[PDB]
Amino acid sequence: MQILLANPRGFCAGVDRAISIVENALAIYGAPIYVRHEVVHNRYVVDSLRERGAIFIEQISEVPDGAILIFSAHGVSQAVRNEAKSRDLTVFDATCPLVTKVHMEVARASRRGEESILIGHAGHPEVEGTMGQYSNPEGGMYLVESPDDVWKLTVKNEEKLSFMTQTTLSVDDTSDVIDALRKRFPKIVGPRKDDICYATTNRQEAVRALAEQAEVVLVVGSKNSSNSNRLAELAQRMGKRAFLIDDAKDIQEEWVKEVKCVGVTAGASAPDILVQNVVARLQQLGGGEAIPLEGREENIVFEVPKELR
Ligand SMILES: C=C(C)CCOP(=O)(O)OP(=O)(O)O
Ligand code: SF4
Repeated sequence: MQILLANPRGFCAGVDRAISIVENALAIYGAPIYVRHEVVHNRYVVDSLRERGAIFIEQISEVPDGAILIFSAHGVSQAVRNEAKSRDLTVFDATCPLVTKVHMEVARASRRGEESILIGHAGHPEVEGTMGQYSNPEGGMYLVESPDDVWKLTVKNEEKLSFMTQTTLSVDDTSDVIDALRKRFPKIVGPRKDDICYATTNRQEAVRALAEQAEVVLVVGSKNSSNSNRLAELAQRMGKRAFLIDDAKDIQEEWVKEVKCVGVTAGASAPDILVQNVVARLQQLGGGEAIPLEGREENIVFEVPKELR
């Protein structure tokens, strides 16, 4: 059995920065350090941080007075940011710069009383934080997930309309939704394409190339990781068996029995050590040396705030 490794895969610049923010805060101020929601959607990463002294909570209420709080990489609504500022809490924002960029555009549209439409998945923290940057009752902030949602959306003034998107969506599906928005609201304005980040675009492109070579694709990443799910979904749509797994232990023999070529990739929040262990498991299951595919070079790095260096 041949083992192929997608490239790029794993940690993106935003994730690496968010994790370093928590680690450095812990090294500078010692434990405990409170973090609102998982800093990134990866069970292993979160566990490792708890070991170092981090405490993940869901609501600011859970955070004691005088404690250090860190916002997750997915970002937060203005309400949350205010709720933390109205408290005696020291805050460090690990929101990825690429998410913040979308945040700004929303707040901007909100100040100009112009309605905005976000393409994203309801309930995801990034969606909650981005929708949460709009607060002008004279305009509006609407969420759409598919062309169908677009087909039934009604706006106050489509003459002044703009759209934004979640950073981890399916490049293909988003394209379909944007096409619908333009046919519905011909005057709508937005980015040249979308707000899907380079890491998301690159990992989908890479898993596509992997899928055309492997019969089975294993995607390392947690169930709640939006970008990771998009990778498995893409593989599955190409007709290949694809599984989203947190670690080597989830691998079931039947998935790779008599399989000549298995591909492995990882979401933007999955550490390389998890991929290494998956490769080791595949090797005892008959796999040979893992062969890395040729791929897009990524060179962007996001530094932690100077205050935490
Ligand atoms: C911080 C963002 C947006 C993405 C990176 O990883 P994640 O796995 O942590 O979270 P999602 O893809 O679910 O957004
Ligand atoms: S996946 Fe994209 S937007 Fe989300 S943390 Fe990584 S680089 Fe930032």
